[PDB]
Formats: sequence, structure tokens, C-alpha cells
Amino acid sequence: AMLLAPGDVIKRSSEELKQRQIQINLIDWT
Amino acid sequence: VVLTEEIARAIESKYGTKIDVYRDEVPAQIIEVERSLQKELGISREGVAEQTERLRDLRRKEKSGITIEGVMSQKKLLSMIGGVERKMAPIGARESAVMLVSNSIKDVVRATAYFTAPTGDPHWKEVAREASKKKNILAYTSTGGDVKTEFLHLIDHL
Amino acid sequence: LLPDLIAGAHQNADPVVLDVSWISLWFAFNRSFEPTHRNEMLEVAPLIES
Repeated sequence: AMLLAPGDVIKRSSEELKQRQIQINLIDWT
Repeated sequence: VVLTEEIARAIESKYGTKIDVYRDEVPAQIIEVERSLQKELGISREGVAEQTERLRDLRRKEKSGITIEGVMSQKKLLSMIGGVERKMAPIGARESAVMLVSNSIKDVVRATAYFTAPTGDPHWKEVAREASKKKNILAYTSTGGDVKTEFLHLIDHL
Repeated sequence: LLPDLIAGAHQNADPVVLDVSWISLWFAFNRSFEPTHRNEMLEVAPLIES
């Protein structure tokens, strides 16, 4: 299964995501 | 450090204490094991020869003119290392049952769940509406306070 | 009603079937229904049916 999460919390928790080896697609909104 | 990898792996089996092995780097401190603790742990008779020959090589090094001291009891060795392990530590197939968490608009067709919180995203309204239009979806919400701990808890538990 | 549904041939009466999703069952079990406002037309229903 997959999930959709907001970009700000992904940017804040991306260290945990890469520590747990999860895949992410993100669009930075400038 | 200890004079051999054999003792380090033996105490790894006994408790799991990760201890390094001297490789001629610095005038450091060295531990050594005598007959009492050898009989305690049950090392094969081959390794006593290696440890004693390393000790006499250090004796030759000292006579050529580095600190070496020995541990006598198991309790002394426990105080010496200063750490006791937690036994088994099994590792699963993967970290979480969720493989991917994203934000892209083209992945809403394939997405299966979504968490919501007050965020400054220009397309959050759009993606939230599109995910909510589905007939059977898994929607979670924030209730204020700390959002990061809640999201981390949810992503470990799902 | 039930023997007709089992046989498949509905000579007498006809029920109607509606589509419902999956998690609706869980949410229905997690919710309840309690009345708040009565039917406004309950007062003249014998009159209209007569």
C-alpha cells in the first residue's frame, strides 16, 4: 500500500524516511 | 583493545560485547586473559598458544628498550567492559508494511491512504479532495499539538 | 418473501437492492442512530391515505 502526505511534514521527517528506507515523491512549491 | 579476534568473538558469544583488536597503532592499553578465565570460557587449546606468543612478543618489545594489564575474574571483566547486552535482536523482512509515501498529483490514482494536518501546500486542498473522492480509502487526521510524533507513530504502526 | 427469493421467481412482490462500500460496515458499527425530529406529516397520514 501507498500513502499521500503533505510536503512540509515530508521535508521535516525525510531523515526518518531515509533511515527506514521508504520511497518518496515530492514537489517543492518554492 | 584485546590481543586477538578470537577472544573478542568469544565474548561476543558470551554477552555480545563489541571489542576491538590491537593492530600496532598507538601505545595503548591492552587486556589479557590467564588460565582462570580461559578455563571459565572454554577456549580451545590452540588459542592459548597465540595469546602467550603475543605476550612474549610484547616482552621482546619491552626488552628492546605500551601498556598491558590482565583481567582475573568475570565480575572484573564485566566492570572492565562496562556494558551488558540485551541478548537477541531479530530483524524483519522490511521496516514497514508501507513502502512509499508521496505527494505527487499523478499518484492519487494509485495511493491507498492519507493523513491530514494544517499545512502550507498550494495543492493540499486538491490532493485531499481527490483522495477523499475514492469509494474506500484510509483517512487519518491530526488533532493539534505535535504532528511529527503522531505521523512517526502512524508510519511505524502502518 | 424469503421462499420467493430462494426460488428466484418473484410472482408476488419485489424487493430493491442498494450498493454499499466496505468500510461503511465498520463505521456503521462504530456509529448509532437516534431520532431527533419526527415526521411532520404524521398528523394527516390517515387522511391522505383515505
